[PDB]
Amino acid sequence: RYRVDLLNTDHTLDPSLLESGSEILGDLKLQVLLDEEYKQLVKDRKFLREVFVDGEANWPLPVNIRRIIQNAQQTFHIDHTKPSDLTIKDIVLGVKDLQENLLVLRGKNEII
Amino acid sequence: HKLRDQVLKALYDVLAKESEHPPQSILHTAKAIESEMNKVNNCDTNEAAYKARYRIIYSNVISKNNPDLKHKIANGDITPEFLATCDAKDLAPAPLKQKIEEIAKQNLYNAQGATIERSVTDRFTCGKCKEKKVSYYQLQTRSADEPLTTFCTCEACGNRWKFS
Amino acid sequence: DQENERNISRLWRAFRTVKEMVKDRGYFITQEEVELPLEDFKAKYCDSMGRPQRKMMSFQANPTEESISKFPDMGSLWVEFCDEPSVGVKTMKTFVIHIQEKNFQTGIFVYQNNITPSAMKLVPSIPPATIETFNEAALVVNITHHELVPKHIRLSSDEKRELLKRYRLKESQLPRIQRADPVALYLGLKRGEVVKIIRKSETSGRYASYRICM
Amino acid sequence: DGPTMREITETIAEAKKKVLDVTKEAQANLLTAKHGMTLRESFEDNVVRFLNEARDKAGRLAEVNLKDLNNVKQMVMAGSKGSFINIAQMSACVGQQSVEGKRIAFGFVDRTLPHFSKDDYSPESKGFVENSYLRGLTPQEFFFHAMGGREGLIDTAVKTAETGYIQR
Amino acid sequence: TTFRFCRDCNNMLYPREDKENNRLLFECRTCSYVEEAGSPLVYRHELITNIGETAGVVQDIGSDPTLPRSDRECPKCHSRENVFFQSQQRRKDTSMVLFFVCLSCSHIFTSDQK
Amino acid sequence: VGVLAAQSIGEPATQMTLKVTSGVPRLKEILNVAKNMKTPSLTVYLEPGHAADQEQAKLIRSAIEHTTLKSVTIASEIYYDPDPRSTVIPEDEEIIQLHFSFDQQSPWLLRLELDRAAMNDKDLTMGQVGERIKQTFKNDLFVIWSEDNDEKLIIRCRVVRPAEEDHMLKKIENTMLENITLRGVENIERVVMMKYDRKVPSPTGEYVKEPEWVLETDGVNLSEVMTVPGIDPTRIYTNSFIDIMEVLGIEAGRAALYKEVYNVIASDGSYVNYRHMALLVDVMTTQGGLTSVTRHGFNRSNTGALM
Ligand SMILES: [Mg+2]
Ligand SMILES: [Zn+2]
Ligand SMILES: [Zn+2]
Ligand SMILES: [Zn+2]
Repeated sequence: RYRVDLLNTDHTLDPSLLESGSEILGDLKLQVLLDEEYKQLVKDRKFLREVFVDGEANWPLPVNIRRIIQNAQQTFHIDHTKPSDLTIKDIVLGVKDLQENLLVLRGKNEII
Repeated sequence: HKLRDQVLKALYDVLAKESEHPPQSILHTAKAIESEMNKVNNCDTNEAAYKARYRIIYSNVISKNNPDLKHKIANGDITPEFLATCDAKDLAPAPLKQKIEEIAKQNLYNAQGATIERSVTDRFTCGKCKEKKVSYYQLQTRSADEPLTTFCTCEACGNRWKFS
Repeated sequence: DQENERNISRLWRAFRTVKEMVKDRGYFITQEEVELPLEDFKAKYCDSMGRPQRKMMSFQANPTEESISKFPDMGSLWVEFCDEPSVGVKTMKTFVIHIQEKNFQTGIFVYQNNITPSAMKLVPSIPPATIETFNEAALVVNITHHELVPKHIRLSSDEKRELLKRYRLKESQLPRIQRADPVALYLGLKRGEVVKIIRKSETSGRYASYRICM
Repeated sequence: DGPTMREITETIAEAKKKVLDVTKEAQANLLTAKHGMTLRESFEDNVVRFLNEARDKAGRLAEVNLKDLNNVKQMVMAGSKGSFINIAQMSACVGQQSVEGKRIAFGFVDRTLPHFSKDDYSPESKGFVENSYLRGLTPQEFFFHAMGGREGLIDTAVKTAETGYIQR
Repeated sequence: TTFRFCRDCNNMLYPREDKENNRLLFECRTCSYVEEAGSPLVYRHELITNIGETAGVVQDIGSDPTLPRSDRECPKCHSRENVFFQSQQRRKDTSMVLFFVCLSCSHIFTSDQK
Repeated sequence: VGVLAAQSIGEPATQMTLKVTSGVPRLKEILNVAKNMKTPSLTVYLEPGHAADQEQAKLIRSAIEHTTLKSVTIASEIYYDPDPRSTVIPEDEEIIQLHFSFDQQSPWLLRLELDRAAMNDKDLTMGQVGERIKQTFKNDLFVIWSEDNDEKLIIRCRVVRPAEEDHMLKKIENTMLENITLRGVENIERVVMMKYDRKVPSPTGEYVKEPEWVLETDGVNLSEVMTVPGIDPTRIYTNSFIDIMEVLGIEAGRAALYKEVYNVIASDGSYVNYRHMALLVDVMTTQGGLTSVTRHGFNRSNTGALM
């Protein structure tokens, strides 16, 4: 599901999915970014398997993701053919942007 | 030398008392001294467990059931083997043996407990694994203004739920 | 064999639990030392066939570099296993005089069975040195390795003062923890100390918490 | 449908036959004597499991026979009120009424009610309910039905005061 | 195990031991009658019993109408009539063994075959 | 939030049912401790090195469960045997020279017989229990016992001291039957083995329902049950949350208490959000100790007089 390897063979993306995807095949910087977020995800997987011994998927949580991206699809009318105008750089920075921008506790000190 | 004379006299008695007579009395006291000198090799009359193994082998000989232990111990089944055996359950006799394994089977069964079996059907669908292996069960809880609850549980994974 | 072997095994496990207690209280022990094999301990500390000689394998220990980095005042600690079933007043008197002569401030004592209150009355003597007693059967099992108890961690008085001036509390509304708690005797803390506790929460995983010793 | 009615009848009948076979095996003293519980308790577990399997197999057959223009089937798979258990309960069989899991206790000496002969554990004897609602009842089944209902009413009327106290 | 009474005076006999002849002599505590004991058994506690399923039989059990009737025969007289009924002991672990009493042979027999 | 939590936890208590105590009185006893249990059940998992070894499981149950003499006593008779070194009973005569290969004793024989099956179900032989009854006095009781392999296991004992026999010997009989422990730990009763399963991470990296063997009981102790070998000391668990508090610590106590109340209210009519139940559990535990919400319990605190 999640392994992407921009210079290797088996888990390589199809460059029909991105216009700026053919030429970047083999770039070191993008590969380093993908590998470090991959390591982030696998350490998260280890953490979750620790904090639930059973392996239950369904859990109570705040705001849904599935339906909100579903209505995003059906409002901005995605097609089945056009490679997106996205960049890997934009995605991997914007997720960490939103990650810090979630703000529950206003404060300044180390403990907060 | 009280123990090393007393057990030697005990083996003198329990080998002369046999229907297998001792004309090879020198062979039989050689067997007795071999028995006692391997018998001390656990303890050397310095451990309290000496008398226990002696009581085991002694009353196994004087058991009758069986008397054939005397014949097999005089015609073989050497005495330094029969400290390290500890085969008291294993010998004298085999009908009592097969009795003991029937007893052990009965106890191992009876120590098992309650295993209510939760009859299943495919009528509903689980929440966790979404399988139709619903360990359903039916009962009434609330007041008179309604029928039963339609209690639910999945047996494929363990997921309990309820239907409205 | 009879219960000689399980007595040896229980002493081995108690020795284990004491070693990890001294480790996670912050004193420099090799972590490999706690998985010493049972047969190796049996060969190492039995006299001839089955008798462990509990007086001699008692040992000294020193604070870690990180322990000195956090706190400026821990002298060396010293442990003991008597062989007497109940504990004699003169025996523990010689023990506490040895502690004072060797200039230690933490008393770590293990009793086989009950101790007379005439020994217990002079236990809180010689301040600032502190004395503690454990049972082997109370320490046959390392309590932290039970999965239900969360992690525990100690604080500095500086960090406590920082916490109080940050959350604008005053020393009393913060939730308590009894001195006679098993984790309290495990950490050896006294009154006025603050314990941070991290447990595996089910809506955020890691979750801060705080207790004050009373 | 009448052929489905006689299928319900023979299903209950073969359940009674297997119950009679198990009772005969008990009465000739050779049984498993299942682990954990007592000999009588295993006998009770057996007969309860057999009769519940009879009841819901009958209910499954009745529901799958029932037509697509049946309005109360339309009601129940439409949702709001009633259930499969409701339809089966009203239409095919009731199942053994009971108080606290055990079936209807030996109130009088040696038997259940004074109206049968002595020392019986048959589904009539303890009073497994044979009939549905529609064909009627026998007075014994009427009495056992009143027993289970009255138990429900008394437990509700005590538990309401206790739950009010603990809530407050 | 029974409790003998002094034949001179119907009173509870007690065991008491001879001082030198080493025999139990049941001496009466009322009168001076004494009697030697047949066995060295004196007292018996019996912490486990399983008994009482059978008795209470009168010679006309079948005269009562309420007992059910069957067609298994008595295996002495071969008459097909019978009266059957369960155990007369009621513990929470008594068995579903049955007792069959007839009128012709007037005999009690069971249905166990272990 | 606490008021909303209170009303949320209060709503489904009206839809309750009434083996193992459940329902309203179990909920009331849990919420309103009552240093009293009515169900002393404790769960024990084995060492994971023993997965499905039934002989190991019965060895463990034999190690843990307390028994008495009355667990194995059936035949308990009394005798007058005049000769101290020759039996009047013709069956016990070889045992005289079995123990004979210290005279000034009463010529009164107490005699005990046990069951073979009820002896070795718990895996004890008679020699060590004859040793045990020998060593518990060694001064007053001259104690003789047979071999294991005899058809009827017998104990022969006498009172030794250098008229007035029957009532003394009867009381000593009653004492040895009522008091002498054999193995295990007392206040623990019959123990049974369920074939549970457990969701376990697969070695290839998935999950699998894998069987294992467990121990359940009808008695409560904590200070001794992790001591015995072959036991996981970590994953032990008991319903009796006060003992878990006392042995482990208050954080483990509030975790166990929340687990117990979640099981009881999730038996039917489930569910509620975790936060309400957690708030209740932690506000009831946040005083360094357990505190039932009674007229006396939480109210006798530094709390304002009008509430
Ligand atoms: Mg106030
Ligand atoms: Zn499921
Ligand atoms: Zn008289
Ligand atoms: Zn006949």
